[PDB]
Amino acid sequence: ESISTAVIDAINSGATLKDINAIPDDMMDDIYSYAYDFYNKGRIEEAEVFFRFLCIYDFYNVDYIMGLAAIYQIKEQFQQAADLYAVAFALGKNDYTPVFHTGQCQLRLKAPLKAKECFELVIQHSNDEKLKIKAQSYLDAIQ
Amino acid sequence: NESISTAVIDAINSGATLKDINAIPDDMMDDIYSYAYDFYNKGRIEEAEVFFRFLCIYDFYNVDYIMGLAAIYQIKEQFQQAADLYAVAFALGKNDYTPVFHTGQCQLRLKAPLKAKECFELVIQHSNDEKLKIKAQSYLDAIQ
Repeated sequence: ESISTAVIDAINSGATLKDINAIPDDMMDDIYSYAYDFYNKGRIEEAEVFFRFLCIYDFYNVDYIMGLAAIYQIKEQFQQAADLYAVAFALGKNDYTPVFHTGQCQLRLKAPLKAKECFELVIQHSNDEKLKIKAQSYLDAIQ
Repeated sequence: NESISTAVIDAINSGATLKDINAIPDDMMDDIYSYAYDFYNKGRIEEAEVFFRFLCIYDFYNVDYIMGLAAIYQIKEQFQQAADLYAVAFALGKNDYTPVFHTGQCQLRLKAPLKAKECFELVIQHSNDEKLKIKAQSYLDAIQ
């Protein structure tokens, strides 16, 4: 019943609401398209309600969590953004983008220490060029 | 163990929300809805649209809101959006397939005959609303 109940269950139950309600994949893909669409267009308030809905209906989806964490970061909700970034990362660990962003966040949360901890790790592990350049400047600019 | 889901939900739950701070009184919420709705029935679309979007932002998990907006998009022929929102309704819905039927209508006008096909099918397969399936079938046999 009332969407919170559905959530507590799905948690305990270990599967996503997306599965539980058996929603098509072509549906969650059209919803993510729209969500993103807002996001790019800058509309953070609209983009957030879709990314929140997607994160609820599929708490395992990296693409979704990243979407929402971007949003939290934009609105300077740094801790939340970090929390979501961590998950995104555990859910991947092949991927280093959320590691960078965590760094950024640690910074704005006046924790310079942890901040560089993440940045060094990007450079070291990400094959992503554009991403090592960034990670490096933050490391140089911090000193 | 996979308290991944717990973290995601706990992080999402840290922020306040319009509905969550309890600043708007219940009767006002009702009145805004009835006006939004009422505006819809009298063909005052532009306004109807603005209020339903508000309603969807105030509570995106309330199906009557998502449908209202969805239905507005459909009437305005913004079929892909109508589709996007009926998808949400469908997901919030408890076994209701009305959104799915409407998705089908939309896909049809969006030149995806093949998607249309599976919605209608999907209806017939799982819905009870008889009146509904009777249209889902009419649509099915018309595309062929």
